[PDB]
Amino acid sequence: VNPTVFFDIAVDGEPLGRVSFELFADKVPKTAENFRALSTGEKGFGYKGSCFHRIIPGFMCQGGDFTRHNGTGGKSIYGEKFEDENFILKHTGPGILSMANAGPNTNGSQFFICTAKTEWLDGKHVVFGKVKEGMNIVEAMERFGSRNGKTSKKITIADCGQL
Amino acid sequence: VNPTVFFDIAVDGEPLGRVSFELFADKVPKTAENFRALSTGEKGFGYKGSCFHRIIPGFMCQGGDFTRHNGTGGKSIYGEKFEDENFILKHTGPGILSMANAGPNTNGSQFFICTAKTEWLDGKHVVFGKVKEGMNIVEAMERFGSRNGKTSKKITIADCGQL
Amino acid sequence: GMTEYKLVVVGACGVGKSALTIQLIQNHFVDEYDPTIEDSYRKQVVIDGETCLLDILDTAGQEEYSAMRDQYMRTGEGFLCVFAINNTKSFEDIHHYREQIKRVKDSEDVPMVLVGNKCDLPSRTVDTKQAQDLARSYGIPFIETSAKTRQGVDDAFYTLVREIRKHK
Amino acid sequence: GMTEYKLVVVGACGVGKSALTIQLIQNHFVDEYDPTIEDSYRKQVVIDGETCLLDILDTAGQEEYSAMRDQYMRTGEGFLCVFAINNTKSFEDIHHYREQIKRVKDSEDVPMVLVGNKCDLPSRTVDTKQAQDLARSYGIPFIETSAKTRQGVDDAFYTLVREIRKHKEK
Ligand SMILES: CCn1c(-c2cc(N3CCN(C4CC4)CC3)cnc2[C@H](C)OC)c2c3cc(ccc31)-c1csc(n1)C[C@H](NC(=O)[C@H]1[C@@H]3COC[C@@H]31)C(=O)N1CCC[C@H](N1)C(=O)OCC(C)(C)C2
Ligand SMILES: CCn1c(-c2cc(N3CCN(C4CC4)CC3)cnc2[C@H](C)OC)c2c3cc(ccc31)-c1csc(n1)C[C@H](NC(=O)[C@H]1[C@@H]3COC[C@@H]31)C(=O)N1CCC[C@H](N1)C(=O)OCC(C)(C)C2
Ligand SMILES: Nc1nc2c(ncn2[C@@H]2O[C@H](COP(=O)(O)OP(=O)(O)NP(=O)(O)O)[C@@H](O)[C@H]2O)c(=O)[nH]1
Ligand SMILES: Nc1nc2c(ncn2[C@@H]2O[C@H](COP(=O)(O)OP(=O)(O)NP(=O)(O)O)[C@@H](O)[C@H]2O)c(=O)[nH]1
Ligand SMILES: [Mg+2]
Ligand SMILES: [Mg+2]
Repeated sequence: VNPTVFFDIAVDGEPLGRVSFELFADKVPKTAENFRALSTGEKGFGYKGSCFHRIIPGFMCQGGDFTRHNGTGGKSIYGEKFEDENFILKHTGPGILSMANAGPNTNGSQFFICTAKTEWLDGKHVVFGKVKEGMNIVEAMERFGSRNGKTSKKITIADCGQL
Repeated sequence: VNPTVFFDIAVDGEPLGRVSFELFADKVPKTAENFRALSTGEKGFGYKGSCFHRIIPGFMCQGGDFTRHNGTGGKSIYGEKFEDENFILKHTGPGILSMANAGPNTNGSQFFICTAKTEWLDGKHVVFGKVKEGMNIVEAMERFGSRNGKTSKKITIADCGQL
Repeated sequence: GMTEYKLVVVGACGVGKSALTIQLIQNHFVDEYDPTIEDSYRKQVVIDGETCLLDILDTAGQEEYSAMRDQYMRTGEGFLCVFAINNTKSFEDIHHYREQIKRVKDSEDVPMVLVGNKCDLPSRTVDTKQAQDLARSYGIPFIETSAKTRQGVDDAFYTLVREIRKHK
Repeated sequence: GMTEYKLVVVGACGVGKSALTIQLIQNHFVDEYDPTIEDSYRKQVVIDGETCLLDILDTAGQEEYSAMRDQYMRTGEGFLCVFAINNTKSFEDIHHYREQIKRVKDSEDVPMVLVGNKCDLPSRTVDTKQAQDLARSYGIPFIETSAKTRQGVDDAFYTLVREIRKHKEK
């Protein structure tokens, strides 16, 4: 059975709500395991306390940089970066969970959640999950984004783990 | 005699340097006294710890909101607001120190420092001082401003008083 | 990809331009007065079946900066003209904003919506009737709003999107 | 008031567009990679005894979005065309940026400066004379820069301003 993880989101320290993700371990086991482990913190580091540094209404909410907290960092449980596992799944609509990268085979910990279909990212970013509950939480997060992604409020993963 | 005051300016908590001002008590005694007292804190409240919330390169640096720390607040030693003392002095060039306001006779604690001639403000904002030492610190603060004034790092008055 | 609309909120200082915009974007009400330098907002919405992307410019109504407003008016497709129903002066300024828009755009036919804001306040100096008669003269919708209570906010912006759609 | 100059920094990914802009604005060197969406900056400078306001647009070089450079190219007054002297492809990409600028502005006469960045690096694949010859053929200046050492940073942006002043006949 595919694992499920959760983020508890906070805006400037104030609870917003819980969003849960199904991670498609059946098609991308390596990429899903990295996200799962970073969500539990079991390797001694992970998403807890990190912020969503880039939110662009109409497209996606991007986060996952827990090493530098400025959108340049992050690391995987396999090392700083690891290879593109596969591109079987597509960015078909809101709720899709997919890996940020800086080109081929540069997956770290940064991820983005689609608020719309983003088909031109197919074959360039590894899709590995989907919002299970709390899409409206993600939509509420759009209220604090901007055209170039800078957020007007601090959007944090106040707690996270596996369900 | 015209008193002199100083701000010790910090950037994200890191000390930047000292700016001192001559206050034109010989032309606007009521306005100069207010700024002087808020710089020493002798009335129990003032600029110490407040931030420069609006920096627009090529125009001015604005601060002084110590009651709300969001650009809408501040108060004078005479109450919430006091009248426009006069408009004898003008915004002739860099270094001018003048009062922020929200319409006639709404001076509180908010102030701004010109980094260039802003003659379209003459007759509307009460000029009451000028930078004596540390204009280079004011120029440096422009490094962290933007077109609409939002700052990219937290510029604070770490210390202040009278010389 | 979703269609993009460029809205511009105009009116005198303090009428509630930003409070209306913030209420539409963030479902939040600003009870303090933070006068606007200039702010741009992005929001995705579904209007009359069409998903679209709203680009909203929140402007400053200061008279000294009229020449700068011209650039706002060149790029913008539609204009929310806001006055406050307890502020007769802001109601009289509406004529001037409309004139300026008409001039810069070289056109009598520019998507526009008159907004009487702060309709929650018990004091009132601009009657609904006066603003109706003015809007009717101009040939544009008129909506009374309260950013404090959220009344009419969505109607004002979506009505403007519809006026642009009809215009385009 | 002071004259405002609208400068746009363009070039392939990773050449140092943002590093150069941040050195100009904040006088320090971003050693980490923060790939740009879009960023605008303001700085007042003195150039040839005159104070002027620089408006700098830092752009994304991603090939996926080349068909959307139209907007910022139309409003920019002058363009810093940046390549990295250790990346031949970035040098070859210059041709495409210049042509696209000329097309959008529908002009063969657009203020531009050719910038060869990363000149602190020992692994140069594009020769100075190579780039000089190209700029000569374009009729534009060429400046070698290092965002790491700050070499040529001021010179590149100021030379662009001077180019814009010329094209305006002012
Ligand atoms: C041209 C403007 N412009 C747009 C864009 C585009 C459009 N459409 C394009 C599609 N058309 C459809 C077919 C019709 C219509 C017009 C409209 N309006 C815009 C914006 C708002 O105009 C300002 C974008 C965009 C993106 C970039 C640069 C410029 C961009 C960019 C830089 S780096 C990257 N992209 C990948 C990045 N990598 C890192 O963050 C690295 C950091 C360091 O190492 C780990 C870590 C990454 O993986 N992601 C995870 C995934 C989403 C992605 N970020 C992102 O944010 O894109 C934003 C956006 C808005 C989706 C695209
Ligand atoms: C149209 C854009 N635009 C400009 C402007 C203009 C120009 N020129 C003007 C001159 N032309 C020449 C004749 C040829 C050419 C075009 C160029 N570029 C710009 C900018 C960068 O484009 C965004 C401005 C400006 C100013 C405002 C709104 C919009 C503005 C504004 C809002 S409120 C206020 N102003 C007074 C405010 N009050 C409060 O904050 C209240 C808060 C609550 O109660 C206590 C407290 C206050 O006292 N100050 C302290 C003093 C300077 C002042 N803020 C401020 O920030 O001005 C900024 C700026 C840039 C100097 C002016
Ligand atoms: N009772 C009431 N008060 C309101 C309403 N909308 C805004 N206000 C208050 O009126 C004041 C002005 O609000 P603001 O939205 O900041 O005004 P603006 O019209 O954007 N001003 P500027 O042009 O100077 O940027 C603020 O204190 C705000 O809380 C409303 O619908 N009802
Ligand atoms: N040695 C050296 N490294 C540099 C120099 N300029 C930039 N770099 C490095 O090169 C990498 C890319 O730099 P960046 O400024 O991020 O590039 P861009 O040209 O803005 N890229 P994009 O189009 O993706 O936004 C970063 O690691 C940066 O530190 C330079 O002059 N010398
Ligand atoms: Mg406002
Ligand atoms: Mg960049």
